[PDB]
Amino acid sequence: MDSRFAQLTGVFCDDFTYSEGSRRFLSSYSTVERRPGVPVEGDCYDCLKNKWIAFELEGQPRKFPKATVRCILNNDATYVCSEQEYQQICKVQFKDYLEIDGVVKVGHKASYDAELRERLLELPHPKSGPKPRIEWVAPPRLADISKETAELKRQYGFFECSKFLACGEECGLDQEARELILNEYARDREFEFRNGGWIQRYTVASHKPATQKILPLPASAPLARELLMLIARSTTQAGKVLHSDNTSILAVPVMRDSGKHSKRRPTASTHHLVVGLSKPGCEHDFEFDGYRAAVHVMHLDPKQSANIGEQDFVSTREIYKLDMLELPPISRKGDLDRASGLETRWDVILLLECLDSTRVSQAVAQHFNRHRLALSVCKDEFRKGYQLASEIRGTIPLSSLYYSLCAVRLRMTVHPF
Amino acid sequence: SQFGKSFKGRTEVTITEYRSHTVKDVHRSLLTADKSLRKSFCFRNALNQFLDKDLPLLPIRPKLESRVAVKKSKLRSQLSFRPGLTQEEAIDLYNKGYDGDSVSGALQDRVVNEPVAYSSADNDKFHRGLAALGYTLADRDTCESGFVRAIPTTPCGFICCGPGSFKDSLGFVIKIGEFWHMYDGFQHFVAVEDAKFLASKSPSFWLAKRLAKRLNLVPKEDPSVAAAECPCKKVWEASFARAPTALDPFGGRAFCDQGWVYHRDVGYATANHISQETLFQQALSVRNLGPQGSANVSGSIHTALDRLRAAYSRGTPASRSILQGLANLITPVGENFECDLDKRKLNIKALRSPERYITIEGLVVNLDDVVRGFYLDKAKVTVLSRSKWMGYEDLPQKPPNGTFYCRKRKAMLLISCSPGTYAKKR
Amino acid sequence: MWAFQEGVCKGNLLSGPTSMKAPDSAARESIDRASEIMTGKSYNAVHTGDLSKLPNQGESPLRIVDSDLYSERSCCWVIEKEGRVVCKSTTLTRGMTSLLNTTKCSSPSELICKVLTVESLSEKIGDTSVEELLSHGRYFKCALRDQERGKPKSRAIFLSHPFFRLLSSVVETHARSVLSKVSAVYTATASAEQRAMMAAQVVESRKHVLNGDCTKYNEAIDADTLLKVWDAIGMGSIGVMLAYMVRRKCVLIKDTLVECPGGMLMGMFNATATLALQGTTDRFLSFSDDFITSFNSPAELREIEDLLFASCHNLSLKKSYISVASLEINSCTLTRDGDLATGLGCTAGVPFRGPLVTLKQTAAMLSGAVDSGVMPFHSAERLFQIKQQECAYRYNNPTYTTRNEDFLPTCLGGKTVISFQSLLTWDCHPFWYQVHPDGPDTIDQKVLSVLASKTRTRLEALSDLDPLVPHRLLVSESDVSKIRAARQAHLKSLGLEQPTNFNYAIYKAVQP
RNA sequence: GUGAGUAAAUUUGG
RNA sequence: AAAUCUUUCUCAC
Ligand SMILES: [Zn+2]
Ligand SMILES: [Zn+2]
Ligand SMILES: [Zn+2]
Repeated sequence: MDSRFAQLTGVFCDDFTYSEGSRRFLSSYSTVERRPGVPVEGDCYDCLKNKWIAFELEGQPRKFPKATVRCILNNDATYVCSEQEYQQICKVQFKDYLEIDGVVKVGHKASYDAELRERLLELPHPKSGPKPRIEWVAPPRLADISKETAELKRQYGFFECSKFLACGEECGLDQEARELILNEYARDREFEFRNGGWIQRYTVASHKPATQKILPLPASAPLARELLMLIARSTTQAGKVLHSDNTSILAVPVMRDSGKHSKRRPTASTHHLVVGLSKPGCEHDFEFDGYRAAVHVMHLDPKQSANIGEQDFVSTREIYKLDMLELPPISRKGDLDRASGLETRWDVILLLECLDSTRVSQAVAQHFNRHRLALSVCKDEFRKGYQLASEIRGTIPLSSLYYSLCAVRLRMTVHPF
Repeated sequence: SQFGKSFKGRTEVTITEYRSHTVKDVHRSLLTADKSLRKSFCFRNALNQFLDKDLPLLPIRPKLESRVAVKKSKLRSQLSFRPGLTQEEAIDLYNKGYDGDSVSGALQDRVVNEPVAYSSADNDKFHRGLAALGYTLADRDTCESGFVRAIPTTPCGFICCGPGSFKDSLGFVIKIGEFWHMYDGFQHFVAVEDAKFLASKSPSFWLAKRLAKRLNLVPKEDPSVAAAECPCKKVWEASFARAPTALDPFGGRAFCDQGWVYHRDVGYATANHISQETLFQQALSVRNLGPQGSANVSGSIHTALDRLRAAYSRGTPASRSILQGLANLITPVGENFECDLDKRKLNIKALRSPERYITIEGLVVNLDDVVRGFYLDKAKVTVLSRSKWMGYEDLPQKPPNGTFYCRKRKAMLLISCSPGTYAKKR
Repeated sequence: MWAFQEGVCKGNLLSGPTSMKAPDSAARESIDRASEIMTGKSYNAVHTGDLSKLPNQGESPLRIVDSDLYSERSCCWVIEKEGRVVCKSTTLTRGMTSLLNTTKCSSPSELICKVLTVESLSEKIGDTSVEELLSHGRYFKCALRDQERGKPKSRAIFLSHPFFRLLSSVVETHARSVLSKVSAVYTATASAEQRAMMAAQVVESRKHVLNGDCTKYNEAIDADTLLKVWDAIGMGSIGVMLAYMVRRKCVLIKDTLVECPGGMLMGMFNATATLALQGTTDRFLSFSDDFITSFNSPAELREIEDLLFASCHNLSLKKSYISVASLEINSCTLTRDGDLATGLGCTAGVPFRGPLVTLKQTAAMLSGAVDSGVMPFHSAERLFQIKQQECAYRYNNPTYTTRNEDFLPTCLGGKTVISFQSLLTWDCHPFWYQVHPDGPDTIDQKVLSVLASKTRTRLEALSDLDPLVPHRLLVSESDVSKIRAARQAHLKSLGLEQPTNFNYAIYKAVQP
């Protein structure tokens, strides 16, 4: 069955009728004339004689059952067929010469081929370029990772507090106190109040990035699951304080202040300012009615909020724990400290990975996996795989990268491979 | 008048385009899955409806119970072959008022590859996620079990479980002249391929269905099909040797040139026909039995046959027999393929390359090494390091494939193409 | 935590990065890198290998797979209203339909035959010419792809004209065929694990393994290299037209058209780019920018480097390395004896996306893990129980369920914490069948699909077609109406309403 | 550019 | 105001 004969077949079946009304010849290429549920065995089917008819050119056999009647279209204008009636029908129907278009090959050369080749010749071509010189050396040592971490620390430094990371621990306030503090902080920030919800209004932007510094690690993250669940809930429940068993947050839509006619409800692209509470003792302290708490904010877009809120802290922790070596105690700045370090800080690191929507820790992990499997690497280039600071921007991703590098260094220190 | 708008300027369009234009548009909701499920309590209402209406109507599936002992092994690609509806079945279902699209969707045979590192004694296939525990696809008659086993435990005096003649439950399909004779014991039928159909008097015959599946042809009814000679009775009453080999993916075992034995109950192979330890035994079994179409080859079959022919031009008789067996293994039955490596034209291009590799069912074989006598006579050793590696066993006297530590040379060795892994004369 | 894993670990447990950034910056960076490479200062985009041994496919009939030309994925449609070129993002189906409408043609095969048959570039093929087709096919639109683990900066992808896609389909199909015919070990259609296993077998005879990656793969494959390969395999005028459009490609960024004469834009010609290397030597098991070659001595390593350079396969010095105890390709790592490297490997976590769909996805992931040697079965059982507990914490509120029957999951109000082994071996209440990886779709999936669907003027339906009718046949409005009427009449003669839904699994279950 | 209002994400997750 | 060309709702002339 070839579509090249389709039209030809249509000419063969030309208002031919049998049984006083019923169409005689049914074309296999016609979707209406086809008989449903009947496999095709020729170009067309004759119902009067119950026979399959196939059209062929001279010396060009077609793969049809031998029982199918072949109408040979001779090179000279002439039609031969074993059945006389079909031969006569071919003679009368094919009065106008119906030349079957030949088969086009993939290597067909069009008439415009030379012109297009000349056009390509006239267009620019690349230059050869230099052949790189590759030196294969041992993978980076602990000193290189320490140097990378030290360079990051020198470049960016540290914040005084953990900011939103501190929200992974309890703020030491009851639900009513937490709600009061969040609402009064929103009021003190001059957030607009409308329809029982808080909105943050903005007019102009400096069009420059926010300050970037490394976050010191809190002691632990007991509320990681609660915090992630609250962030997940805040995706659509924004403007009002959301409560969990042990903590609460406030997601405030960030919308432009056009003037009298300004946006009043969030849309798909509206960003959120997530406000959380932690224990006081930093510059973000807020006091109201004797209740004190550090209020820390985080600016997210809808995709970031969804990605953060969809993560499973407990399952990831267990899966990592399945085949984990002993985790050493570490200090506030991710340094090995047996005397006063805390192992629970590792959980905090995991929480940070959940908060980091850029997941630069994944890139660090892939490069470290290559490092551990490698016998030789390119000189001065493999080391230039942990320098991912230029790929990210923000306090959270920068801290995540720094603590991923710290984890690599700690692994190279306490469990050499 | 949507036709004149969607396809303005054209009166006719293909069914593909029309169907693609009638696909219901789906919008990517920005909300999370949780919020979408909460919206209007849609998931709550769906759960209520399911528990009240749909759940009682769900048929109860049988519980998997058959297990075999397994051991950890190399990572392998387990192939699960789920067959599609036959053309006759699909036609009947469509004529009965079933959805045409759904019937069309199930018309294609499907093969799925899944990585597993677990092997049983009989190279059984395992259910999804239960390879470690040993749950097998196969379900436990003694003759039915012995037919599918390479080495039957108890011979029964018939071809199914050892050398012997044909039993009532066994049928065979053979090729004589330009006809396919199918003999079951009660009925005898003859089939021929016209263009793309297998025309036979009784296409519904089970042996006819098996033959159509093997040849990859659409069954068809043709009362005007007859053959001159028919030794099927003598073949039925004669005894043939039973080669030790698992059933081919089609569920049959070869017994003569272009002849296959089928068991009525054993539908499809439930165990890996081709494996690292059995590849060359399978190749030797079908040395001169013609094309089998039992092993899939990565890439082009024509290129694989060219490489096999090139390796065939130089080699000892044993290597030639092995190469012919491989060619028969990879060549489909009844198609225009010159699998015989004695009349196939030698391709000068194939000799240009230094190494001749063929990938049969995920097994990469260097035919040059086969010619030199590696997979059967002597193993190949490559030194990886001069330092001992932790967790690696010492080198055995006749090592199989794998990484070992040799204290004689105090080095880490990687053994490949080991006769202890491919020949395994035991 | 990934740093302290005893075995290999890619750190895939968390989801991939997300970004709402516009794609202008990434596309601009890619175009700048391509322009830099064109100057021949950083990498090599001049192919000097010998492809004269590739078989010529020029005599093969010109066949086009219509299905690949229609889809809901995005594409760029170009319009010339008042001398200005306007590029719009539409669906591939709509773009192809518009192309076929402008050039009156029943099917894409007819269109390509007409294009190849005209005697002049200015000859009309309807409301257009080959010259206009080539002019419009060089315009691309930019977009962003995210959720790729290990890529904090989301990558830039490009939507092409329907004509460009039409020619690309043919050239790529024939390149894949030539790869299957010429490649030492065919891998274009294999998965990551199959490629890794084949590579482990292949590199078993050499001491050292080069786990290599290519950098700037898309920006280094020049139109000249593509034309070289296509001429070697005999694509005739189709290859010339495609190379011409590639060389003159322009990308619409924001509101400005930027010329990118250097390299290609994305992995459009993956098979052709792979053939650019495979056609010069048989020493590499590779597809696209990933190869697993092996060597025995430093001279062989230098030879490998020269072969890579000559084929515009610039080695990535950042990520490529040499190993002796393992081999990694397509992120799959194996020992030299074929075993899967111990550790979590590429195991990925399951995010919360529904009470039951989450459990089903976790079951599928754990089944994959236990089928390999990633973890023992008891670990999978414990992890499944933990996941059930987490789902109970998350989804056990009135907004998701109001039931209390015991057989339900604890996350839907029940008291049943199913065992992984019991679930896998169909040893559970039927309500749990949907949770089986091979079971039916869960309630969550159906609800989400219904929500997605439920959101002008519809063409008359062409469903419930005879399964034997080829989809390449032509139908008009009258034919569609007649087919629908005939099928409805046949159904009525059976005393049937709209056709009964057919489920292959249910039908097979009833078969015995 | 002017004016006007406030279908969509809050209903409903501890 | 912040992870800073993103936080850009609708209708009418
Ligand atoms: Zn603070
Ligand atoms: Zn028996
Ligand atoms: Zn006979």
